[PDB]
Amino acid sequence: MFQKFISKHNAPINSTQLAATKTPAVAAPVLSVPNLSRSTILINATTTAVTTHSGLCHVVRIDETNPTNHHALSIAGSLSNVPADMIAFAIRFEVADGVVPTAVPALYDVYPIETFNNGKAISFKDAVTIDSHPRTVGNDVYAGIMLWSNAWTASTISGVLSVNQVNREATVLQPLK
Amino acid sequence: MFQKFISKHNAPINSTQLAATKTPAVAAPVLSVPNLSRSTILINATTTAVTTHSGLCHVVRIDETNPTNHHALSIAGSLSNVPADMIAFAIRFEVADGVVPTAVPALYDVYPIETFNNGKAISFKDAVTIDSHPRTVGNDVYAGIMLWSNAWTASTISGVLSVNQVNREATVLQPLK
Amino acid sequence: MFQKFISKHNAPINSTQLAATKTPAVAAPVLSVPNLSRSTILINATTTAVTTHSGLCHVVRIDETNPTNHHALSIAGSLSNVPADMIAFAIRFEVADGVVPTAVPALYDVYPIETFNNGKAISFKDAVTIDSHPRTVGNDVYAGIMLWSNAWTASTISGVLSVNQVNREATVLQPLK
Amino acid sequence: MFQKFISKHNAPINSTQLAATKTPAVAAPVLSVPNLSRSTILINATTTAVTTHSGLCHVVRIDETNPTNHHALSIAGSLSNVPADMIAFAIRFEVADGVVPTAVPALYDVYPIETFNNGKAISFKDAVTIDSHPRTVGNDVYAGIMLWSNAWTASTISGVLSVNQVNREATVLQPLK
Amino acid sequence: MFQKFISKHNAPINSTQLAATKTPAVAAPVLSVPNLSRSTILINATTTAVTTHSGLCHVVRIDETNPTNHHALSIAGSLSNVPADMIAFAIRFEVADGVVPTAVPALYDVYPIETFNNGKAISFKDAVTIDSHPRTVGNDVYAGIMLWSNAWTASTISGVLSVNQVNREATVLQPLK
Amino acid sequence: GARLWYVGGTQY
Amino acid sequence: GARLWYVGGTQY
Amino acid sequence: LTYANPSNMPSEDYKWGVRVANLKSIWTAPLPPDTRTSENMTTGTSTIDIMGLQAAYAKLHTEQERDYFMTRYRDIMKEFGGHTSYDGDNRPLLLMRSEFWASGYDVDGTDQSSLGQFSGRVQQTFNHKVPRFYVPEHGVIMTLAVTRFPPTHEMEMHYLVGKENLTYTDIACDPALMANLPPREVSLKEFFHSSPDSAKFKIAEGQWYRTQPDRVAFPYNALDGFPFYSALPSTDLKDRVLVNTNNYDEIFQSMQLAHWNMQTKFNINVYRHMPTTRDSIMTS
Amino acid sequence: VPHDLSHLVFEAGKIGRLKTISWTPVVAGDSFECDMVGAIRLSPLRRGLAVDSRVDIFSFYIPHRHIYGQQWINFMKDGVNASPLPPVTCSSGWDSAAYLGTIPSSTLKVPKFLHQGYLNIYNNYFKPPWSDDLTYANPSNMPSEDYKWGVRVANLKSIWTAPLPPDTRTSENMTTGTSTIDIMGLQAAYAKLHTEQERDYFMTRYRDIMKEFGGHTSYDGDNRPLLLMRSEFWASGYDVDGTDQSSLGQFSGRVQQTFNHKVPRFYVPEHGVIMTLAVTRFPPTHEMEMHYLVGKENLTYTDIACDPALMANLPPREVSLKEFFHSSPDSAKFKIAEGQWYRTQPDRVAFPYNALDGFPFYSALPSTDLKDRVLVNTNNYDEIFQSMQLAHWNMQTKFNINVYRHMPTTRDSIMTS
Repeated sequence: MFQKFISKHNAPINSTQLAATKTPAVAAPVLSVPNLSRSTILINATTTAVTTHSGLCHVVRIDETNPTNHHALSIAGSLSNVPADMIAFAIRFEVADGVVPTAVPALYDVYPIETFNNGKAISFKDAVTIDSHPRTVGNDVYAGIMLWSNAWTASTISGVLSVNQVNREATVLQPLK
Repeated sequence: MFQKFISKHNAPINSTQLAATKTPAVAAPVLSVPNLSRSTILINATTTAVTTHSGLCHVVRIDETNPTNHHALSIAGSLSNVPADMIAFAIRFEVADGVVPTAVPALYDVYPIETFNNGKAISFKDAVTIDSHPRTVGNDVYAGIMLWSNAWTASTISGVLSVNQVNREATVLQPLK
Repeated sequence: MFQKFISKHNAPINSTQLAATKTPAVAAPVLSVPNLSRSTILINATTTAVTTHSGLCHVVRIDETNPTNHHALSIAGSLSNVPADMIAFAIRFEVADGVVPTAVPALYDVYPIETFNNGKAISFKDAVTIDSHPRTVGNDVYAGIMLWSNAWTASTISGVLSVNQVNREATVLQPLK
Repeated sequence: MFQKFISKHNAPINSTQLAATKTPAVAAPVLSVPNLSRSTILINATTTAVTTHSGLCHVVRIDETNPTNHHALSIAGSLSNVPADMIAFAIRFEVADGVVPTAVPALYDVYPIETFNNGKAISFKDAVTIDSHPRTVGNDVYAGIMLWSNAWTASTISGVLSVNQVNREATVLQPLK
Repeated sequence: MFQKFISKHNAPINSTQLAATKTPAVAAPVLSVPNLSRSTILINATTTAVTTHSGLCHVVRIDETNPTNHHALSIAGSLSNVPADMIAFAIRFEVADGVVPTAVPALYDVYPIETFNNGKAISFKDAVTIDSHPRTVGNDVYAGIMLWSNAWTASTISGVLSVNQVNREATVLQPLK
Repeated sequence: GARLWYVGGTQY
Repeated sequence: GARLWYVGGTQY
Repeated sequence: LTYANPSNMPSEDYKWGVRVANLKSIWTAPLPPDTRTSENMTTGTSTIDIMGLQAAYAKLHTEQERDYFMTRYRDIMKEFGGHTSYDGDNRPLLLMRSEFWASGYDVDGTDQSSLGQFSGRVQQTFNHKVPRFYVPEHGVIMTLAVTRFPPTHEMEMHYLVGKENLTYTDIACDPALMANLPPREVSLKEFFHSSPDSAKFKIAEGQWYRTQPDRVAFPYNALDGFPFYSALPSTDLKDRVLVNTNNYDEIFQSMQLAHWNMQTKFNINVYRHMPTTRDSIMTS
Repeated sequence: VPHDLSHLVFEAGKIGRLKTISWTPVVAGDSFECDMVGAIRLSPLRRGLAVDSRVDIFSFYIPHRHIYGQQWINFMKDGVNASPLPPVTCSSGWDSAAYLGTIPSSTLKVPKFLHQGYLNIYNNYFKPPWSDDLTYANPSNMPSEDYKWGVRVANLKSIWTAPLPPDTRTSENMTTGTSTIDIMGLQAAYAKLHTEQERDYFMTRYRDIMKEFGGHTSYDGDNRPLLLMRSEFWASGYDVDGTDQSSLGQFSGRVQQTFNHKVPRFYVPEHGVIMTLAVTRFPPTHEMEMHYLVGKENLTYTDIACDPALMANLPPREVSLKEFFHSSPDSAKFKIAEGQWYRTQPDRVAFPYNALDGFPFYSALPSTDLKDRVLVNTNNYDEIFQSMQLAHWNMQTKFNINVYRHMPTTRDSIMTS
């Protein structure tokens, strides 16, 4: 059969190993220091147990420079020892300009996708079309993946996470061309 | 690989935070006050336990003005602490005209989709083609998502829900154009 | 992103509420009185427990008049309190002509699809291409969905079911046309 | 919405009822006597318990006559009381020519697909591109579905299975043509 | 319906039977001796229990000779007695040139996909676009599938695994051409 | 040929 | 050339 | 249409405009419904007035004419050999009229699934020229459009084939007969395959011999994409003449641009005795 | 005066079945002329065009007298108070008169002259000549598909598709004395067989046994519908190139054929109907037909030499579907003319084809039975098209008719006056 040459998530070619505990409250912290348009972390995440429906993130910082307001933001994770309540909706928020988040403000937008969780593992691969310009003048705009559930127990949940901002395409070799 | 630029659910760019308990009976209440063509709520829903196969909703109010009778209504949720019985079929009903529902009448239509539920979480992303004009003169027409199961226990089920009415397309930036 | 305007199951615009117990044996009964080319039932089905690998149905009666022998029959369900053994294969059978089934004869064809069941809920959305003419002169041909499992216990399984016979297309409004 | 007129598995129009116990060892037996290019069995399979990672099959006998070496072999099952370990990879083997298998030799090829198993039920629908000519002169070539797991207990696993060999297409009626 | 003639994973036509225990630590060993562009192993894998979030692999050795830097690497597995924590992310690493890995260095890239795990079985079929040239002069580049979870117990996990490097297409017979 | 339709005048 | 088919008349 | 204000006209009449009449068919242009099928002359018990009878005929004549052709003053006038100014009967004056058939081309689908499928694209360049015109008094010049399809129904049957027993009068086309009996009252049932025996209309005797309906094979009546009349007529006279637009909804794909859209450049030129742009803003 | 009886026609039907596309009732003494112009399309086929189909359009005149006989005569005489002409009955289906190119009235009944008219046109010009007449009483008596899409017309003349008349004598005995034959009786024997043979092969029709007498018979002598006009043509089109990832190198043949038919002005002697019918067919190309000489094993002098003296002097040869088709039963026979295999050549289709849908060829094996295996086997074309709810072929034509009468007028009829 012919080869499918179209994907929903074209992760950057490189991955940055994470390793760092976190405390996933509502004011959902930030897993790894935000990159610029794409990253992919595999942070054996360590997660202090939290029974209050809050959570910890991993997003990138969108590039604010293209006459096209609406861009495509594709994510994709696979995690273990994930409470079998894991929902990965996506998100977007605008912090003041030049400022580096350490977690999402009270002010962010959500966009559902197709997350599937079994018992202890969850994955996804979807696409959400967000608006690329700073909604307000003096700030910047950030977006990524967010893990949200009821009970966040004492466990290290390892797995990986990737987020990209279709700014450009990555076109590979097609044998019949 | 090339980027997939087609999706089943293109949520509005903005999300409205919900927080409000409900009593999900047959006469399935209404989660959030109906918007107009698209919304996306993430209402840590609180749900009084109910063992009687009834349920609570979240729909929008369809725009009744286009010479095209049949429109596309795309939904998409991800919920936690969801009884592992959750079925999200879609729906449509016509209340009198100008009237604001507080729950679905005994009179509504259903359209199945592709809902997947694990244990405590459920998601979906599908498309249903409903008829856009008021079936009867003096009323309006509403449509959205409905959570239906046997046992609805004492639990706050957080997650998100989005519903849109393909009235118009939202076309983003394609890097090769 | 562009809106996907193609679906596997385009349910009729209207749904008929069911409510009626049944005894799902091999000679699998019939849920709701067969319509003509499409229906969609949400029959809080009540199901006498049965440990013998038999089952209860829901099909429509195919329209026997088109010079095209092979037609497309698309189904789609979502059920609760469904024994976590639920397989929904499809089916077809020809009863004598003019006769109304009350259950499938010993003589029927099966066509697998993509059914997914978790614990207490199951859904599907697939397409099967069956032959539209009466295989024998004096009879008619019927087809739909069938729920089959080992243990069928004392429980009311609510959910919905839709079956259509692509005789015609239902084309909606496309905003860029 | 427009109707999807493309499928991964286009089962023959007819199904042959099976009913016959088996002993699913490594030298995986054969469920139903091999047909020629497509069949679809629903053999309440009875399966002697076996804790040794072996298994029982269901394949067809490929038609060895087309100047095109590589053909498409599409399968599709839905089974119950299936040990929640069920993996359905596909297969191919060449027995001597004119000979009828009663199970797969020690010599066969595998091709993974997309099998999903819950608890007691499993389904699939995928496509594998195998080589159609006898790899060796004096023999023939057979291919189908194989159920493989750890623990195969005393249980009758009913469900259905279909396998086809895209030798030809089955084109149905398209209402806009 | 028309036959889908496009797939995400076009496994080599042949499979190599594996049988060999392993000790799946972080420095994730190598299942089967690396082939060249595609293989497909079904190594009743035996896996010493390991509670430390490390793991064992199966990749091929990419062909380093094409003026096209970026190639498509498609994988696909189905495994049993798989701890219900199994995440199969993909990977890539460059060892010195001419050297044969026995496990992945501390230096490798990850690319998420769509892995689904139930209880004791997991499968996948996705595509990742990796960079085909040795990132550094004197070395070569390897890539494949990796099984990663918390608890790796005393169990033989059988199933199969396939990895290919879209260097070329495999085009089969299309009946309408 | 000759007229046919008669409505009681002209109908466009 | 010359006739061939003979049915017993004309067949369209 | 004695509508007072647009807030009085039906929603769709003022959205897209009032319904125009279908193109003349046999069933789509019935005789005036108030058309007399008989006329009594009160006679004496055992005698008739040979001269009164004569007169009876003269009056019916004048009546029949008004019914069939002169339903309009300006019309009963013209048959007197006179003329009436559009000012005598306050009728809008028709300055110009253009008519044409719109066409286009088909688009060939070329993907795996829609290869052998087509979509008709109707692009029609048109032009209309309103010759110079002298405006007597102050007023408005209205330019309107009307798009229609020939009244092709998928179930119309030939009268002679739909009316069971054929009498000498129906089949022979005897000149003497056709030329001398009252209009014939027929039902939507002698023309349409399921239609009620009850929905009537008056036809001219032998009308079935002056015409021919279009014919559409049954294989069609189950197909959307054909600008034909699927549904059955409308029991009611009026409604079943003024076209039933809605029976065309199924012929198009998607549409938020109604059934038809137009892009035209209205090149107008008016010659006046106007002030001027600078002499008006120049208090001077 | 000219009566414009023009109208549009939206048609569709099967492959080898005769179907009425238009009919115009005519009155005694009017002149009829028609100009039928449209396009003929085949359902979308599964691959590119390979072989053009041939189309035949026919217009015939069948006077009513021909249909109602003396009943009609009396009707005309009786005049105004003549008993109404009883229509015919039909089958429960909106597509139950299809063959008559008309919708069955609300009571599922239709004109007998539409029915018999049709019956008469088939039994006289399409039905094989050794074959039995379609003596159907009412359309409710004809097979479902015969009256849906129309009765099956005959395949285009091949060797196996035009066998000698099945009742054709392969021998003739003359009862002789025990030790003597009558030299003069023998002579006579030959004269009789001659007259028999002629009737069998060419004059199965009165009008035919007449013509060979040097006479003529009015279409009124044998009540045969009069063939006014005949158009024949080959329909074609173009291929459509697929261009997506999966169907790039794939094509779909689109058959669009503009055609026209002209029925010259015609003087209608009496009241009747003018039937216009269409018939679409493909050359009888079977995927398994073998050359007689190559399918019949031992070749004798008589089979291979083509000796004039021989071929020109022995009885018709009885052969089986087996000396012509690769699997066919030894038992299904038909009579051929000696040396027929030398006057002809079958079409040849490589085996690589017989496994391919999209080719307007005969896949299946013939039909053991004579009749059936001559009158075309339509169904063996179902596999050649993609999807179809417009049968095998559809047509869109504008029937421009013009009739010149002596009609009242529109105002003088509605004018009691």
